[PDB]
Amino acid sequence: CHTAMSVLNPGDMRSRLIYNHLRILAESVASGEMTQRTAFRFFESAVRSPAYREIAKRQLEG
Amino acid sequence: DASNNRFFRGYYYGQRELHQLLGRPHSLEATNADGSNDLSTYEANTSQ
Amino acid sequence: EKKRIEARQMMDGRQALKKKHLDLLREFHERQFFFWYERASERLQNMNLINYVPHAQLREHIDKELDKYVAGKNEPYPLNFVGQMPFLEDGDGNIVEV
Amino acid sequence: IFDGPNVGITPYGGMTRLLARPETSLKYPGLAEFVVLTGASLFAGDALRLGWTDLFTTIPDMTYHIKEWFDTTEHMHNDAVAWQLGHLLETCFKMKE
Amino acid sequence: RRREENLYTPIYDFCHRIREATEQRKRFVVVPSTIETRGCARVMHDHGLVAGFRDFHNDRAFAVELKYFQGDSTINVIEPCSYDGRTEFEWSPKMMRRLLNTHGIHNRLVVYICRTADNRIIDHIHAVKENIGGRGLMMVH
Amino acid sequence: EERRHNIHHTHRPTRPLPDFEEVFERDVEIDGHRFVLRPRWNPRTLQDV
Amino acid sequence: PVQKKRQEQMLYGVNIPETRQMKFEEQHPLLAGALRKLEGQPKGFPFWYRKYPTRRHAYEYRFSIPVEMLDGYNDDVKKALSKGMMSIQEKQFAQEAMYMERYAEHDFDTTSPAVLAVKRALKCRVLRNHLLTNPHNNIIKTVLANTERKLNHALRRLRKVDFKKYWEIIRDHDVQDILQPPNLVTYRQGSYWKYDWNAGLAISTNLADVMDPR
Amino acid sequence: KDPQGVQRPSPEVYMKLNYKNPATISRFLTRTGHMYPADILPLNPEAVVKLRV
Amino acid sequence: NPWLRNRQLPHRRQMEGIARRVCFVLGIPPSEVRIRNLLLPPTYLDKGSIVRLNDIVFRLSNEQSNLLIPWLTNYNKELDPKDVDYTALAKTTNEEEWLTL
Amino acid sequence: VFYSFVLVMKPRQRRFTSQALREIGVAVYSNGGLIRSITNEGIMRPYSRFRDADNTPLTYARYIILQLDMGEEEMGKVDKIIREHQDVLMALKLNNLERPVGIRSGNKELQAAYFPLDTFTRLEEEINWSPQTSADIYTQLEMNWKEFSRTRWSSFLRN
Amino acid sequence: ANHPNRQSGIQFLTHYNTHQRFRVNKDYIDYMHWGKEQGQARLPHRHQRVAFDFNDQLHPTRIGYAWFASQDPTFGHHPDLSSSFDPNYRVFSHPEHWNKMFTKRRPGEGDIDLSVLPSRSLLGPLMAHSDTKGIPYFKVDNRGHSNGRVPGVNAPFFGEFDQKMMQAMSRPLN
Amino acid sequence: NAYAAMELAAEARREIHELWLSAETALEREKRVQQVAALIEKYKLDPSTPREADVSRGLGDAFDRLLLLCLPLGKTDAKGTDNLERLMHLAGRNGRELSVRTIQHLFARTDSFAEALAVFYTMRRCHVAMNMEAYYSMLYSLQRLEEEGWGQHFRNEYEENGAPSEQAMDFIVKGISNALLPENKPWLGRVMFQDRNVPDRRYDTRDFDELDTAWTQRYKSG
Amino acid sequence: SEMFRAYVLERRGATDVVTHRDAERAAAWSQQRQREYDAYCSLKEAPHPRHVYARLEGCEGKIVSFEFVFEISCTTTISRLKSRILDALGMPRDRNIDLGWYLPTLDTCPIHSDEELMQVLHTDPGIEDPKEKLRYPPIYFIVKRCTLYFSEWAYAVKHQLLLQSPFALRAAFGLLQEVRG
Amino acid sequence: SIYAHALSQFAVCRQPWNEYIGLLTKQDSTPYHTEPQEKPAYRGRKQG
Repeated sequence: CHTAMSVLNPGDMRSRLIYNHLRILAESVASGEMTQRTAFRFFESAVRSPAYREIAKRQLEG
Repeated sequence: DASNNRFFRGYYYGQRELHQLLGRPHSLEATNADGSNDLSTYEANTSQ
Repeated sequence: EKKRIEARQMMDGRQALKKKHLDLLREFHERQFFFWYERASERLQNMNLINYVPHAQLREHIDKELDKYVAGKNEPYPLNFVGQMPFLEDGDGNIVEV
Repeated sequence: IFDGPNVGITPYGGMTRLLARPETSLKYPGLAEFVVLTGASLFAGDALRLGWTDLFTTIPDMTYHIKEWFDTTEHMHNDAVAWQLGHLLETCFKMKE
Repeated sequence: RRREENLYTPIYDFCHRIREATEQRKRFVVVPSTIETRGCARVMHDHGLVAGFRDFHNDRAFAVELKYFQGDSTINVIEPCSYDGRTEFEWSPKMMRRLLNTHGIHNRLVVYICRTADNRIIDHIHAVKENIGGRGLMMVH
Repeated sequence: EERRHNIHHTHRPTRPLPDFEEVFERDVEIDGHRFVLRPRWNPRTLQDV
Repeated sequence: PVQKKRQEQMLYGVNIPETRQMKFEEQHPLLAGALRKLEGQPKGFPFWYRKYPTRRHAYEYRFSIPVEMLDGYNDDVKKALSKGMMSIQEKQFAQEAMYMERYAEHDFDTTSPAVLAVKRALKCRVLRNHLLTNPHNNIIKTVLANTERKLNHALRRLRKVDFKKYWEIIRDHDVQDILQPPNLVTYRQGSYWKYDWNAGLAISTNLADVMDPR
Repeated sequence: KDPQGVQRPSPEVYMKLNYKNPATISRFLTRTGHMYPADILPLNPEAVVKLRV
Repeated sequence: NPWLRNRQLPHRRQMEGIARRVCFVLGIPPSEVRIRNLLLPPTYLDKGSIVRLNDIVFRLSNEQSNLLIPWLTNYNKELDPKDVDYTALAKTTNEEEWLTL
Repeated sequence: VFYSFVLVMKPRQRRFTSQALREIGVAVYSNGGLIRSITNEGIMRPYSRFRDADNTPLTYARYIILQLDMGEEEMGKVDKIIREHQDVLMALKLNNLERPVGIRSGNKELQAAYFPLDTFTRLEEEINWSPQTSADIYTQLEMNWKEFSRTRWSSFLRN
Repeated sequence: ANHPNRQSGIQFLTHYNTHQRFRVNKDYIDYMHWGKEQGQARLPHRHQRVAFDFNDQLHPTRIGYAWFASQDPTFGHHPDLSSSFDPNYRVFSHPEHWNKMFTKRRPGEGDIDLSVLPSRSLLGPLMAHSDTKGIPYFKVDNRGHSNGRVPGVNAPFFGEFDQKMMQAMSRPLN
Repeated sequence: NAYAAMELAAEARREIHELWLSAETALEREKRVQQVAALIEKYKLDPSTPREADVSRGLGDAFDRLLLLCLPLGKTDAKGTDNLERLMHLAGRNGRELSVRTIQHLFARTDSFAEALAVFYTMRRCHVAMNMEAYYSMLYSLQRLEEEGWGQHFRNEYEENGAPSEQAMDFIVKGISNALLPENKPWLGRVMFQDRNVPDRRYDTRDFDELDTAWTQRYKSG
Repeated sequence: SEMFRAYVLERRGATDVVTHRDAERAAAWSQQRQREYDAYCSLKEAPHPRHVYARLEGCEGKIVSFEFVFEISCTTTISRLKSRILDALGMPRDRNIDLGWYLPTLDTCPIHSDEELMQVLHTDPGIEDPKEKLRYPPIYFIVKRCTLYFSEWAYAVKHQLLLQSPFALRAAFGLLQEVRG
Repeated sequence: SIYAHALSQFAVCRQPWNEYIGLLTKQDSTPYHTEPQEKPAYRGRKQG
């Protein structure tokens, strides 16, 4: 829920890249390998695309 | 003297007094290995 | 020796520059003086319009003033500094009209 | 600006090749002589259409972003490198949307 | 402000500025501009302890740009050699040579920075190279 | 300016200084085109070359 | 008696020395020629500006109003900007500017030892008489003592810059009391003379004019 | 926007904040004549000086 | 001083000034006046400077010069590499005046 | 102004009021000072009863505004003269009139840094507004500005 | 440090003459009304800061658009050019400026200096108004921008904007 | 209606240019002043004239070269200063601001000192807001007046001698002793970082003409 | 200060009222100033008979001159001026043409509207050489062509080919055809 | 420049990217814009 609703602009979530980030972290929240906090802070700090904010100014206002 | 002997180029007691006497500008961390930033006026206007 | 001739070249340069700075500062001061005169002249022109009570005109003025509210006139009366209509006294300052 | 018959000399800098590629004769017949004879400027659009270069960007201070993107990047194996560079190119310099 | 207090050097304070701006994870620091200070800056930028630096020929200051890696700083610790200006520490070539040696293995990790009789600001490794002794400034790794 | 006021920049100088009047020819007429200012090339015209 | 005389001579008023009118005439003879034509007639162009290079230079009338700017106005105005109408603070600033002008080496000079010494001498006198009247404000006891210390510095720098101005400052304002070495102990160690070593003028003398070096 | 009003009063009011404007004094006091505690009716420090004076 | 040269040769304002002042005093017609600068090396004097001193300032045809000054033929002295640029001067903008001389 | 006064006075028979104001005026002229305006107002009803020399409380009193130019030294003399006169109930003194509260705070004055001559030239009335002032003077003011600014030089450069 | 009046801590990254913020006799801070936008009340105000964050903007260059003519015709006001920006700006602090200590702290009491906040009174613009136009018309002043000719401010600006400082600190390779 | 006013203003400017292109010794000080006054009183250039049917609107740029045609004031009366302030007053009404070039040549026109003061005072009466341009042009004009006085003195003394003194020489070199806005320090006379010295010397008519003609050729070509 | 002492007390109807004794006088004054403003503005619109110079922007030098009366009360006048300019230039009247003001400061402005144009007439007195005798004050316009024709284009390109060293023109053509092969 | 003049007619202005990217159709757009409320800051070690 938090990854869907708690994050403004988590890139395009359809692209295989960010998708694989999400997949892996989920499988690591299940099976207790990571804490939810750590997995969430991972998810938002995961690598997306160079000059990310400045590309975000080309789509989103706020 | 201050070129070949490290004990001379110690600043805050020997070199400081000297520079104040001779009227050079000086400071803690300076350009010359000395307290001295620059020559005094006598040294700039006179060939020794 | 070489170090000293260029060190003094630098020094004399710098002293020359602070002379030049000196002229520039004088000149700036003159400038803002002319402007000062612009404003100050202008204010004093207005102060020349003030009617000062001289010693010769004193009691004439005092009495022109004590008669400001004399308890009858044909014209509208001036207010106070506190913005009131005060009591209209006749000659000699008796309280006639409230 | 490939010019210099205007300063009384022949153009230098190799761009002559680009101008004489059979490709340019195809797309813009006559352009080669236009630019070589008349000193006249070419710009992003025309460099793109002649296919002189593939890459274009409107982003402020691209240089910083390139720097700090390659700082977050990790290994030196040429797969990693291929992808990192390629992803950078695709996201900014190749024109979509 | 008073007697017993240390007498500060624009080295002491240079170091503590960098330290503190590394702790608050800032990208730029404004720093005092004297000779051995920007000397130290160049040395640190050589060893890659600092992202970059510039002097603008501003008189008071110049500015350093800090580097971070894996979430924390590139600088573990940075300490001045002397608390006062009234104390001046001299480094023999042999001492500076000792620093380099960790029980028989040659270790360049930590960097120590010197004035020379010649007014150059050097690391201890070049110093040892030519066997000159120099005055201590700081140590950073 | 230098050309007018400085002898050491004109007469037998160290390094040469360009002259405007020499570089440019004023008011040229070539076959329907009026040039305010056109430079001086020794083969003046395209036909001449 | 001397200081007292200085305060009485500040209180009732001050004056610009015609020293300045003189040098104004010999330096810029054209301008003084113009003003010389225009006496008594109201001026719209301030020819007199060279005479007053600084805001502070005009003390004869309040708010830095040069005398000849008052030509075409009312005489009530003339009495309104006169000395008699100054506040006390203004009058101090008057004494200060006139003296600062006497000892200045150029017009915009403040920092120089002579100027400093005089201004501090005056300020010190003012605070002194102030304390004479209203006994306990220790804020100003302290400000007086600090001013005095800074005066001591200025003077001991003066006598190594040039000593005759030093002399006649001491003779004008009667401060010899703050040049007296404080106590025998520190004097005996040569730390009274040690001062001008620190100030850096210790070698400044340039013998050859006095005291043949041979 | 103003935690402690520098906006209150608006400019012209200042003119009348002297001793001879009983009305304009009164619009800044209580019904008893006391001033309002700072965090009740916040005023630009100018206005407080001029007012108590 | 390479610092103090930049000022040394007169401003155009001063050349205009001197010109019309000569016009006042000498009676020379302002129509034809040609006022020029010749600026010589600081510590010594090369061939070039003497040639352009002989040739231009005083008008001397080469024969009356070789007559009057025989040794010019053997005089080879020329500018040293260090001294080459004394002629070339720094150009300062007018909003820059407070910084550099 | 340089100085101002408000003089709350016992409402006597006019010859006495004229005498008293002549006493005060002569007390100002003696001490080498000027009077910008001596303004008369009526007999008002204050918020506080005042007692005069007889300790007889007073419901009514005449108000009189003074505007002076002195030195500050002998205004001490003028002041202890005024307050000691039997027919002056109260006197309030305004010394702030050259530098009033509204100026010289954090570059509030445009085109200058504290030009003192503004509020000196002025009379008290326009520094401290009286209650009756409304938006109307905003018109009057400028008809008196523009007008003034037209004729000043012409009138000054006459003589 | 638990001592009161020592709470402002040790900051080196200030511009003051001591690294111990609590001995600094210049600017006394205000814990109750301060720190809306700077976080803690101890820390330096936005305009006075001598150390800068990665993703935060740094100080605006002051002016005191004509010079962008060579740029994109659309380009608006460059975010770092400010009309009014002062590094020396006194922020109102009650314990300094309104000091209630010698009083009982009742409503009107406390001593105030008004030289801090710019005057909102009408008295200023009324008193000073004049037929002579202002300082800028009169071109009273010498100098100009203190750095002489400046591409953003005085003269025209060509080429590129660098908003990150990337070129502005680089190392000469030559 | 006012179209007629403009037409008659075209006749006006036609004869203004007629008299300005004279610029001769046939045009003496007396002659020029009375010819100018004649033009004014022919075309009703007083401030009394109504707003419409005011002849000076449609004199463009003929206005200021009519204006500085007033300037050297003949020796009869103090009447002269009025012709000038008629013209100027009209400007103040009509809305045309006075260009700095115009008033720089206007002071450059001045023969004596009291005349320069006369002009400054005149535009004081005319509600001209003084600038640094006004002030510096004035000072420059004073300076060239004295440089002219001394130039005259030394040529005079050179004539009765036949070879110049050294005072003549160093006067020629460093100019006026202790001048205001001097040449040796050029950075002083400046205003907008542009240098202000027009007024330092006299100008003929063809000089003025040269400047604007140059401007016009510049348009017609570049 | 004598404005502020001028209020007064009068009774209107049944009620007491404070008024400025001079209020209506100031009103008459402000009214007069308003009517003057009006006269002035209206007169700025009044017919302005000025000489017109217009320079066509381009490598082909041409400058059209004619006398023109500007009537600025009742857009259409700008387009009358444009139509005329085109008539003299030898072009159809439908050319999209940008007028622009050539300033005496050597700057340039666009003029999009009449209310502006009136002010360009008013503000610039004209700058003219008097030896040359014009009956009216000139103005100086620049004319930008929003549409190049082919004829135009070729003109420009010929103007440049004629403007560079022939030997190098011919040379460089040789060089291109030699690289090209 | 004395003559670039021939070049200047077929010369090309530089395109308006700032407002073009401003006016691109965006997926955060709102009929009426609202400014975000103020975010939580760090008030120091005791406050969090």
